[PDB]
Order: sequence, then C-alpha cells, then structure tokens
Amino acid sequence: WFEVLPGIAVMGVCLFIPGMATARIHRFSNGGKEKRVAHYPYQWYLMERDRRVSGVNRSYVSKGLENID
Amino acid sequence: VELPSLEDLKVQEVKVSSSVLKAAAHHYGAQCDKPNKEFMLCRWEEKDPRRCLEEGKLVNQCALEFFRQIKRHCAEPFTEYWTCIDYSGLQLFRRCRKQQAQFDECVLDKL
Amino acid sequence: NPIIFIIILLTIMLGTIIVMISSHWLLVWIGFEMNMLAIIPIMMKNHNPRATEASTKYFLTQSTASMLLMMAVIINLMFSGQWTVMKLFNPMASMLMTMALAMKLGMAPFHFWVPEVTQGIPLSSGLILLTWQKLAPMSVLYQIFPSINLNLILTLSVLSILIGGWGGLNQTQLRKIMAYSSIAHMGWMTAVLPYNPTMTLLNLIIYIIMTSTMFTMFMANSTTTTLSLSHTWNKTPIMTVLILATLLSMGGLPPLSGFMPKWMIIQEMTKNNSIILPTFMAITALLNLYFYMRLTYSTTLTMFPSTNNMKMKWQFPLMKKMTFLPTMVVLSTMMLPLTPMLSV
Amino acid sequence: PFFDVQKRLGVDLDRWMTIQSAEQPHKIPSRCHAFEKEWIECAHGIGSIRAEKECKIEFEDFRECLLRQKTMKRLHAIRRQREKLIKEGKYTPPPH
Amino acid sequence: MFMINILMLIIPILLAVAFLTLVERKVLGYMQLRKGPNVVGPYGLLQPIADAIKLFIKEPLRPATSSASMFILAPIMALGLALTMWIPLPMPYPLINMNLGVLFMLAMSSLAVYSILWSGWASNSKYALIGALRAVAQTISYEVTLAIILLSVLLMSGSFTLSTLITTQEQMWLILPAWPLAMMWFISTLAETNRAPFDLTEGESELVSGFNVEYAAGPFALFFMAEYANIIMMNIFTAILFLGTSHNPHMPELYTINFTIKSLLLTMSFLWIRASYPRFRYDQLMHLLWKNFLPLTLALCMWHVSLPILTSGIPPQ
Amino acid sequence: LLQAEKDRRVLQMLRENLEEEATVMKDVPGWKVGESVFHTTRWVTPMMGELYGLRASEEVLSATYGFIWYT
Amino acid sequence: MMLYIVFILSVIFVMGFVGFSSKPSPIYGGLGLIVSGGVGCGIVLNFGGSFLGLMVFLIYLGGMMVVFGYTTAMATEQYPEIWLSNKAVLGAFVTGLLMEFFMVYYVLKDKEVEVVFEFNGLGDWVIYDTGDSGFFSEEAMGIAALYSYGTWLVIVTGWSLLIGVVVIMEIT
Amino acid sequence: VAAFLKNVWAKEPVLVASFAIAGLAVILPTLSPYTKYSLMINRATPYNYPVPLRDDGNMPDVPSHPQDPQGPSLEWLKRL
Amino acid sequence: SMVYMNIMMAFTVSLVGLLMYRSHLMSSLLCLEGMMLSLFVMAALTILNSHFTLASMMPIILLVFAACEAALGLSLLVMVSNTYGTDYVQNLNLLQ
Amino acid sequence: MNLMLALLTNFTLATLLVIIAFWLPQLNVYSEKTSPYECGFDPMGSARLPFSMKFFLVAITFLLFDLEIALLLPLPWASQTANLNTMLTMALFLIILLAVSLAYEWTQKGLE
Ligand SMILES: CCCCCCCCCCCCCCCCCC(=O)OC[C@H](COP(=O)(O)OCCN)OC(=O)CCCCCCCCCCCCCCCCC
Ligand SMILES: CCCCCCCCCCCCCCCCCC(=O)OC[C@H](COP(=O)(O)OCCN)OC(=O)CCCCCCCCCCCCCCCCC
Repeated sequence: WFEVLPGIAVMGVCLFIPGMATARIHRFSNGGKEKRVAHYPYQWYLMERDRRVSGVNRSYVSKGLENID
Repeated sequence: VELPSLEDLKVQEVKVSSSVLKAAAHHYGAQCDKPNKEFMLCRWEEKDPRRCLEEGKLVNQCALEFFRQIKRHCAEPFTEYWTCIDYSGLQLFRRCRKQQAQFDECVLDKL
Repeated sequence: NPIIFIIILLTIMLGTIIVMISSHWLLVWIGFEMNMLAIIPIMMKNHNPRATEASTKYFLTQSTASMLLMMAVIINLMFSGQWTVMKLFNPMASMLMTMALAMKLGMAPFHFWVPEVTQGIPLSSGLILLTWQKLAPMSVLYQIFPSINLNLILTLSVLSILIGGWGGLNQTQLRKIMAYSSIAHMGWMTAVLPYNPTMTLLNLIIYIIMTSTMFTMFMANSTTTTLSLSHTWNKTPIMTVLILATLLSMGGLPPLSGFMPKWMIIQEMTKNNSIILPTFMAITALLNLYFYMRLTYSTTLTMFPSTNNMKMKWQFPLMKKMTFLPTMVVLSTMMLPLTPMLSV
Repeated sequence: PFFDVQKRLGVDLDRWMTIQSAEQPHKIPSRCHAFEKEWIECAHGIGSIRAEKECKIEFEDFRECLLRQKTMKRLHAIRRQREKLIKEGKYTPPPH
Repeated sequence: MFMINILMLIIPILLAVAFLTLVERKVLGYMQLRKGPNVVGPYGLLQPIADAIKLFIKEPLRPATSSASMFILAPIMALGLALTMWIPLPMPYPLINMNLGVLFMLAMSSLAVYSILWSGWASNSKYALIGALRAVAQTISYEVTLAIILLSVLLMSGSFTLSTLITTQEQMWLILPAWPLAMMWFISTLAETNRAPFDLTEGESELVSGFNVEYAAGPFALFFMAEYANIIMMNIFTAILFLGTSHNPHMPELYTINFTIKSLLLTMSFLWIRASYPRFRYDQLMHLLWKNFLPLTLALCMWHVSLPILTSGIPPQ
Repeated sequence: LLQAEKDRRVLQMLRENLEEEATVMKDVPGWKVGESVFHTTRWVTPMMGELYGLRASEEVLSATYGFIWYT
Repeated sequence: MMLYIVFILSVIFVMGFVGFSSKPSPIYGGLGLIVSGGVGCGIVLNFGGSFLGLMVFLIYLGGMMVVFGYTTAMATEQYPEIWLSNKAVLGAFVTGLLMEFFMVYYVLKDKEVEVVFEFNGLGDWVIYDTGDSGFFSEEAMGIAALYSYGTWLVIVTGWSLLIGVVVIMEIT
Repeated sequence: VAAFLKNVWAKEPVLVASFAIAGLAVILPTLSPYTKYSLMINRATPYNYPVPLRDDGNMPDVPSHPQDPQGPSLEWLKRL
Repeated sequence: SMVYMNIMMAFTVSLVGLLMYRSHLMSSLLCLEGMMLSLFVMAALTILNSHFTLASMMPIILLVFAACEAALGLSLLVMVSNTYGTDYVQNLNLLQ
Repeated sequence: MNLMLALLTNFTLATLLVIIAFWLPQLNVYSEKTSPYECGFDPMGSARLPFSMKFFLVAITFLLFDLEIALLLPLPWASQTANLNTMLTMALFLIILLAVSLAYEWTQKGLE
C-alpha cells in the first residue's frame, strides 16, 4: 500500500507533461493569449481580415480604439 | 463592363481589430438605422454592387463618428472591456458578463 | 415461408412502379435496383446446383447494366443540372444510356443473358416473372425517346430478329424456344420507337398476353419436345388443339390476332417513306415461324405415343386466368378498330 | 409509361430535389442561381421542340456559367499574351 | 515550434505505457498478498528500462513458412493508429481543432482490426489461422453496441466537436442523466480493446493467444507496446465524455492536474477486473451482444430522441 | 459595414487586374478591353481566376486553402 | 505545400485502381482499395465537405472492407501468392502506366497543342474557385442532411434494407 | 393475460425493459404542453439576415426604428 | 479541370475483361465494389463546389444500396464455393 | 498546413523502429537452423482452411445493421430545424425498421 505509490507517481507525471506543454505553446507562440479557433467559415473571415490590417502579418496583435483616434 | 475610377475608393477605413469591433457592436447597429438598413434595399432590392456606392460610404462615415464619440467621452472602461474579451477562445460573452455593467454604467446615462 | 413468399413477390411490382412514378433520376435508379435485389430468391426455391450457377450468371449481368445507368446520370448532372426524366442534353450520355439499358431488355448484342438464365432453372413454373423486367425499361424509353442517335437503336433492333431468329432452329428445349423469339418480339417494338412511340405499347400488351398463356399451357408436365408428344392421347386431346391455336396466332397469321400488331405497325413505318426497313424485317420473321411449324408437327399428328402409362386420374393444377386468354389472344382482330385509341 | 400519379393527388413524392433553384432550406443559392430562374422562364408553355432553336441564348450562357469554358480560355491565353515577355519588361503591376 | 510539440507528446507517453507494465503487477500483486518488484528497483521503479533492452538484443527470427510483405507491415499499422488517435483530444487545448472529431475516433478505432486479420493470416497455420478469424468476429460486433450509445449522448451534447463536450458539463458530471448507457459504454471498450474477461485475442486457454503466438521479441515488443496504448486512450476518452472536468481560461494549469488523476482511476479498473472474473467461452461472449446488450441500446436511443423534444430542451447549435 | 468593406476590395482587385492587363499587350489579333465572356450584361459574381489571375505564388494559396487545414 | 496538392493525390488514386484492376491474388486486392479509399478521401476532404468524406472510412472502409477480408479465408483458401511475381500481372501494369503519364504529358505542358487538347488546363488556383466566403451557418454541406422534405426517400431506403435481411435469412 | 406480464418477467427481464422504454416514448409527445414550445423556440433563432421592406400605401406596422413597440412577441424568453 | 480527367480515367476499373475474368471470381467482385468511389467521388466533386445545398444527400444514399447489393452478391459466391470449395469462373455447365 | 506533417512524423517514427529490430540487429547467417521448424508450434497441416457457415453469417448480419446507423447519424444535426413532427416521426421509423430485422432473424441465429 506504500511501494505502489512511486509506481503511480512516474506514470501520473507522464501525462502532466503534454497538457502543460501544448497549453504553453499556443499561449507562448501568440504572445500571452489563447489561440483563435475557427469552426465556421464566417469565423475565418474575421482573422483573414484582421491579418490584413493588424500591424504586419499576424492575427494575434491588436489595433485598439486609439489607432484610428 | 464599365467600372468606377480609382477615385470613389480609398475612404477613411476603420482600422480596428476583430474583438474591439465586436466589443461594442450591439449598441452600434440598433441606433443608427438610417444609412445601413436603406443600404440593404440598395443591395437586395436591386443587385449589381457597382451602382450602389453612395450608401456604402453613408454606413461607413457615420461609423467613423460612432467610435470618435466613444473615445472622447468614455474610453477608460471601454479599453478594459475588450481587453478581457480578447482573452481568447471563441470570444464568449459569459466570461466578461461581470465587467459589462462597468462599461454600461454611463453609456445609458452619460451619452 | 408462405407469407414471406408474397412480400418478396409483392415488392417486385413495387420496384417497377417507382420507375414509372418519378420525376427524378435518383428514384429511377432505386426502382430497378431493388428488382435486381428481389428476383434472386425466386431463382433459388428448390436449391439445385444449376440454379445457383444460373442466378449468378444472371446477377452480375444486371449489376453492370445497373451501374452504367448511374454513370449516365452523373454526366448530365454536369450539364445543366436538371434531373427531370427528359432528353439527356449530351450525345456522350445518351449513347452510354441506350446501350446500357439494352442489357436488361436484352437486345441482340448483350446476347446470352436470355438463354443461359431461362434454361435449366428448375423453376420452369414461372418465370412468367420475366415479363416485368421487359416492362420496366420500356417505361423508361418512353420519355428518353426524343434524344437518341437513330442509328444505334435500329442497329440493335435490325440485328435483333436476324439473330434471335437463327438462334433457335438448333433447339429442342422448349424453354430456350420460349427464350428465343423473346428477343425477336423485342425487335419489332424498338424498331418503331423513334417513329410515333405509341403503337409500340400495342405490341407489348399483345406480347404479355400471348406469352403468359403459353407458360400456363406448359404446366402439366411439359419439359422437352419429345415430352410434348406424349400428352395428346394421354392427358387431354383438347390440349393439343389449344396449343396449336396460340402458336399459329403468335406467328402472325391474319386469321388470328398476332397479325394485329404488324398490320398496324407498318401503317406507321411506311407513311414515313421508309420501305426497305420493314421489307427486311417482315421477311425476317418468316423463319421465326419455322420454330412453330415443326413444333406443331409434333403434337398434332399423333407422333408415337409409346411407353404405355395411363393417367386414369383427373388433373388438379391451378390454371389461373386461363379460360379468358385464348379468347382475347386469338379472336380479337375484328374487335380492335381502336385498341390504339384507348392506349394512346 | 409515365403514369404521373403525383400530379393528380397533390403529394410531392420527390420534385423538390430536382433543379438547382427550388427551395434552399436556409436560402443559400448556387453559383448559377440567376440563370436557372431566367432560363426556366423561357420555355414554360413552349413545347420544347421549338425551344431548342428559338430560345438558345438563355441556355448557352448558363452552360458557360457552370463550366466557365471560354472564361478559362480567355484567362489561359493571357498567360501566353505575356509571360514570354518575362525578360522583356512590364512586370505590371508592381507589388502591391 | 509546432514540430517540437509533436515530439513533446509521443515521447512522454511511451514512458506512461512502460510505467504501466510495472503498475500492472504491483496492483495485481497486493491483491494476492505479495510485494511488488522488490530487488532491482529499489522499489521497482527501474524495472522497465532493463526489461526493454533485453527484447532488442534477443534474436528476431522470422518463421520459415511465413509470407514477407504482410508480416512486417502489420506492426507498422499497429503503432500508426495507436499513436495517431492521441491527436484530436483536448487537455484542455487539443493539438488539432477538428470540426468533427468524435466521429474521427471511430474513423481510427475501426481499422485496428484490419491488422489482426493480417497477422493471423500473414505468418502461419491453425493456432493463429482460424484462431484469429474468431478474434476479428468479436471486435466487429462491438461497434454497433458502441456507435449507437456514442450517438445517444450527442443528442444531448448538441454537435460533433469536443469543446462543446466540456461546455455542456460545467454543472452536471453527465454520468447521472445517462447512467444505463454508461454501463454498456464500459463493457464495450472492455471487450473491444481485447481485455481480460472477454478474452480470446490475447488468449488464456483459448487460441493459446495465437495472435502473438509467433512474434519473437523484436517485432513483438511493439504489439504489446502499441496495444497498451489503446487502453489508456479509451480511458482518456471516457473521462472527457462522461466525467468531464471543469475548464478555467485564466488557469489552464489546474485543468490537467484534476484531469490526469481521473483517467488513471478508470485505468485501474482494467487491472482490477482481471483479478476477479473468469472468461466467457466464445458463444456466451457473443450470445450477450445481440440477445441481451443490443435491444436495450435501441430502447434508450428512442428515449433520447423524444426527451429533448418533450422537455423543450433542444441543445443549441 | 462588413459587406460594404468587402465589395470595395474586389473592384480594386478587378481594376488592377485589368488596367495592368490593358497595358500589357495591345495586339490587333488580341483582346478588346472591357468585354465580358457572356452575352448578358448583368453583374455575375467573379471567379478566383478573375480576382487572383496568373500570379498564383503564395497568398492565393492562403486565400483558397486557408479555412481548410486550420485556423 | 504546393498549389498542386490535389493533382498530386489523384494520380496515386488512378494508380491505386491499376493495382487491383489487373489480377492481384485477392488479398492484395484489399491493399488496392484501402490505399485508394484513403487517397480518394484525401480529395473529398477538400472543397468543404468533411462529413461526407469521413463517412467513406466508417461505412465503406470500416464496414465492407472487413467482410471482403473476412471472406477469402472461408472460400478461395488456396496457397496464396503475390502479384508482380508472375508474367500475366506485369504485362498489364505498364499498359496504362504510360497513359497515366502520357495523358498528363500533353494536356498542358505544351503552350496550347492545339485546339482539342487545351480547353481544360492544369491548375492553377481556380480548381476550388469558391470566392468569396459565406456565413456562420455551416460549410455547407452541413445543413444538407434532412429528415425534413425527403420522406419518400427514407421510407424506401429504410424498407429496401428490411427485405435485404430476409433474402439472406434464407438460402444460407 | 394478467399473469403473462409477471411470469415472463421471472424468466427474461431483458427485452421487457426494452419494450418499457420503447413504450412511454412514442406516447409522451402527444401529452405534455412542453412540446410546441420546442417548435416555438426553434422558430425564432435567426440564422440569416433580416432584409427590410418598403413603404407603399401600407405602412401596416413596424417603422424604421426597431426598438419601438413594433414587432411580435419573442421577448417572453428573457422572462423565461 | 484535370481533377475530372483524373478521375474519369479511373472509371476504367470496370474494364470488362477484368469484370468477370479470369478465375478466382473474388477478383471480379472486387472491382464491382471498387467501381464505386469512382461514382461516389465523381458526384461529390460536382455537388460541393456548385452549392446545390440539397443534392448532397444523394452521395450518402449512393453507398447504401451498393453495399447491400454487393453483400447479396457475396452471399451467392459462398454458395458457389459451398458446393465446390473453389470459385474458378471457368466453371460452366448450363450452356447457351 | 500541418495535418499532413502531423502524421507523417508519426508513421516515419513507426517505420523507423521496426527496421531497427527486424533489420539491423537481426541478420542470422550463423547456424540459424531455419529447417522445417517454425511451423507455428505444431507440425504439417495437410488440410486447407475449411468453410464454417456459422462464421459467415456474422459478417453479413453486421453489414446490414451497419448501414442504417449512417442514416441515423445526422440526428443531432436534425434538431435545429423547421417542422419537427416530421423529424420525430421519421426518426422513430428507422429504429423500428432496424428492430424488426432483429426479430425475424432472432427466430433463427444458430451457435454464432
Ligand atoms: C507504410 C508507410 C506508408 C504510408 C504512409 C501514409 C500513411 C497515412 C495514413 C493516415 C490516414 C489518416 C487519414 C485520416 C483522414 C481524416 C483527416 C480529417 O478528416 O481531418 C479532419 C479535418 C476535417 O476538416 P475540418 O474539421 O472541418 O477543419 C476545421 C476547419 N475549420 O481535415 C483537415 O483538417 C484537413 C483536411 C485535408 C488534410 C490533408 C488530407 C488528409 C489526408 C492526407 C493523407 C491521405 C490519406 C492517405 C491514405 C490513407 C491510408 C490509410
Ligand atoms: C420508466 C422510466 C424509464 C426506466 C429506466 C430504467 C433504467 C434501467 C436500466 C437497465 C439497463 C442497464 C443495465 C444493462 C443490462 C445488463 C446487461 C445484461 O443484461 O446482462 C445479462 C447477462 C445475461 O446472463 P443472465 O441473464 O443473468 O443468465 C445467466 C443466469 N444463470 O447477465 C449478466 O449479468 C452479465 C453481467 C455483465 C457481464 C460482464 C461482467 C464482466 C465484469 C463487468 C464489470 C463491470 C462493472 C461496472 C462497469 C463500470 C461502471 C462505471
């Protein structure tokens, strides 16, 4: 009832890695924000619009109200 | 076919992002109602969007003044409102439901 | 077994109604798809190893003849996208249409669908059910009719009686002699179909009647031509007189009513300044009569009833709707001034 | 023969799924919806034997709406109008 | 750095199938009143890194009467679909946002039996010739026990994506409104993925397990490996479907902590069943699918069609 | 507004793909400028080759295959 | 990665058929279909309709391709062989293999050769040709599967399958 | 016959549980008034865009301002 | 485009010499089920770009019969091997 | 463009490890007695594969129950709809149309 807990504690950590890894790639590749999901073709139209007007070539930088004054 | 010139283009384009456009977005359409609903008759009731270019600027020019009003009067709760809703994933409306009334504390009252 | 034999048999004619009740090429695909699904049990019933090796020669011949039809639909899906049953808007589609459907009705090419099935099925009883499958695609060629190439529909039909004729003089097995002259009576009706497509149905309704009454006569014992001898002086001598009358009627002799179609069908084939076309076929069905004479020279001249076996008992089969068949299949030639105004 | 039961008694067995402009469950048309409605307007009471040689204009463009046969040929020949003169100037247009 | 994410998911899961083989027997040992791997570890913990190298030293014979291109192609398709299925699976963020991926699980769980039909044929005779033919036959029949009651919750979820399958369970832990379906959800995966009470694939005293019976420890090392990769993947699929955890966007760290603890618990049951129950004697195995499992699954199917209508509780999509 | 900002894009796209086509070659066995392929003068929708012509380098691939195979 | 990712799939699919269209000893016939069925699904998973492609794995490739390999053991169980190790297989493999390239060879690799073989060109991005975009309803392809209007359709296809069992509940 | 619903439930209570759920499923949509609200909710969910109309004589109702008391009763859901 | 020529070249997996010949009849029933997906795909490419919105239920129904069709044909091919043990299309007894 | 590089990684890692087990560390040119042995833990099986009827009907029966779950598959998409009396009464038909096909066959299964 004792020695079986180290056997668990190597397997149990081994699924804490891929959940923490992928959650800190999308949040890290796009600068501290979640990743935009797009299930419907209308939802793609906002991102592909936003890429044309955000700053350079990205759907993950903002423009803001202060941009157009 | 014949097309209009390079002029009657290049108007003052609203250069904002997706979430800040969807930020207010609800107060927006339900209170202008003269240039835009008539623009639908200019597109549905008669087709060929090459004739209908006046009211495409009537919806655009008034929308330029909609954000120009909200910048001068109350933009301190506005910028933090579309901050939290830009914390992304589907842009839900039940996450920032708490912080929605701090924006609308005065939109019903101030302006 | 008894109740499920009706539900199989009921849906055969329910498969062919949807072929006729349709404004949409998808439903005419389903229509004689499920006929090819619901014939395969009727082939089987007594489980003999020719029958299993006959329906499988029946099967895939009507799988491909199904399959090219759906190819012909999807071609003119690309062209104008209408799916009503009408002209097919593409000569590469209609060519692939007509000589796909020529396998289910089998014409002179697509040959041995007709003898190799109908021979040796131990169910010789009927197999009158092979009149529905001659009836479903004819209901499809009534609509497609103003879009054909006019050469292919005749070349399958000029070859039809020239090779359905020669094929059976070399026979004894009277199922094959019924299987032959069933391509020939598909030769007379599709030679006419481009010219006034009604007065085609006149030939078909006659063909259902005269062929259905031939099988019911055959259901006492009859298997082979030598067995067709040994029932004149044994079973009933009135059967010999009856089996004479229908054959001489089905040959087309003008005292009887199998001369009713031709007499009318040449009224349409000329009137269209086409004379060398009927004179070939009208002289071709003459050696379609040398089946029937030399068949009537067996039973009606007392040719050797030997091997003394007495049938001292009566007969109890079911000769259903038999008393009214050789009274409209022989004596109707005076009584039809217009059958082609009821059917028109 | 074409009995046409479904014209007597008013059920639609099928019919809806037959042509390119019929119902559209949430009203999203096709790419050539404008020419279907225009071409069916041509041959209605016409008995279709004179429609093959009289109408002939509202059908041909509709065939060319759907496959874009000569539109792709007028486009392909512009790749041979220029693009042997890759090295002979006229980039046209400069980016963007 | 998308390519560094894929390798960050294949490699940390091969340990969790290697550190399950050790917990396969420690848990199965204290049921027998005996300690775990006692001497090599110190606690055991270093057993599988020694128990892996021995297999790749030991000579990988091919059988003389075997075929060639089929025998060495089924272990390619074994680890292929055993690891490809881990892709569209949220924790809390999946690697791939498929529009419809619940169906993609059955698009991946269907082709696994097409390797058993190979390997039973590809090598040799009767202890895997007919003895693997009746292992394809059990695995095909437990999709219609599976695919129906997988659809029977989707009438209540709303759509086919998996992000809605966490949204709809923020207040319920959905095992309660569908607990008859949750029973037959378990036994299906208990018998489809070829485990202990409904066995004949692996083989107790059946085909003396004639689906391996021939692989020496070169190619055999994956079969076992790959297979143990299904069993922790139906457990990671049950606990995203019934027993759904809570997602917070501001704190994704606390998702996985409360999540991996749950799939481990269900994984214990596949070990904890084996130390109780005997086999099923191939007839009674399939005698309870048609006669006994199946007509209830249609019954609740007609129940879950009408109940969203006659509650006026249509799920939104 | 999102409609009235989208239709302005394609007329700019049609103008530059015609005006930088009308200066390419004016051959007597060549094209007229301002014609259509169809007889009927009515505003049909454009095509991918109409908007994005013979260029086809990078961004045209992201236009067509953007929504498919991923965000 | 290229613009030619659709055209590079379909040539495999054409060569998938020529794999089993000749005579491969019917256990490699399964390795002609599952190759083609996935590669063919690689075409259909473009253009928007993904639900219609993923079903070809489940009901065709998942259903029929087990039973097609669940036989070839209970019948046709002779001593197996492989294709291309005989003379009758390789003689037909190359025959369409040239035309699998030769059709590609001049359909558009010449400028325009000349009138009849240039109406349909390869590429470019007008293969999809679906601009502009749509709405948040579905693809669609999504709101298409209907237990609305079509009722005569389903009442046949439901009932046509019910006699499908009763035909096979007999002879076997 | 009243023993038949108790002397087969001592032998095979497997299909009996199926018919008990097969029944009481077709019956209930003809019973509760919660249905036809299931069609009332499902009718006023706007997918497409509301195109406007034109004044010509009538003027039946619903002027240019939407927030006027102009349109029908779909505001019982917010109170629900 | 060329996405239709391939695949219309791939419709020639009938080819009739290899639609019933030679022996091991399972090789012939193979291309009868493999002649589908040259109809299931060739329909699906046409309904999908040209937004019909309704005819895309027809490729779903195209499988449902041809599966039930070929399943029936596979029942009889056991019956030819139930009596023999080998299918072998050069079995012929009932002449024509 | 990673879907499609989300799996070609996974298969080239799969075919890597099999050839570094079947090939490489393998090559058994020494004694390697591949004589008449390796016969799957037995001897010579002069019989071929015999037909078994009760293991053919299991193949066909599944196939006809597999089709009309794909008809049954767009039931969650058939919820957000128009006229729904039709949608309910047609959805209940197919299940009963699947249920009767049991009960007829249920009077004769065999030792399956
Ligand atoms: C022995 C070694 C030799 C063999 C090596 C090759 C083995 C490869 C076997 C892999 C088999 C996996 C096939 C699975 C196909 C299913 C893919 C799929 O459906 O992806 C889901 C997605 C659907 O689109 P959607 O969800 O709407 O995207 C969101 C849009 N907002 O779709 C997408 O996201 C993008 C769709 C297009 C992506 C490219 C096409 C995918 C298929 C490419 C491989 C072709 C299949 C190869 C044959 C398979 C053989 C088993
Ligand atoms: C009116 C309002 C609506 C009404 C709703 C009412 C809801 C009722 C819900 C009932 C449906 C759910 C129950 C599922 C049915 C149980 C399955 C079954 O029928 O098994 C029958 C099986 C047959 O054997 P038997 O009939 O007993 O005859 C031999 C006796 N000598 O006999 C058996 O018992 C077999 C037992 C299972 C076989 C496998 C055992 C292996 C170990 C499995 C352990 C699983 C533990 C739990 C799974 C995980 C749960 C999270």
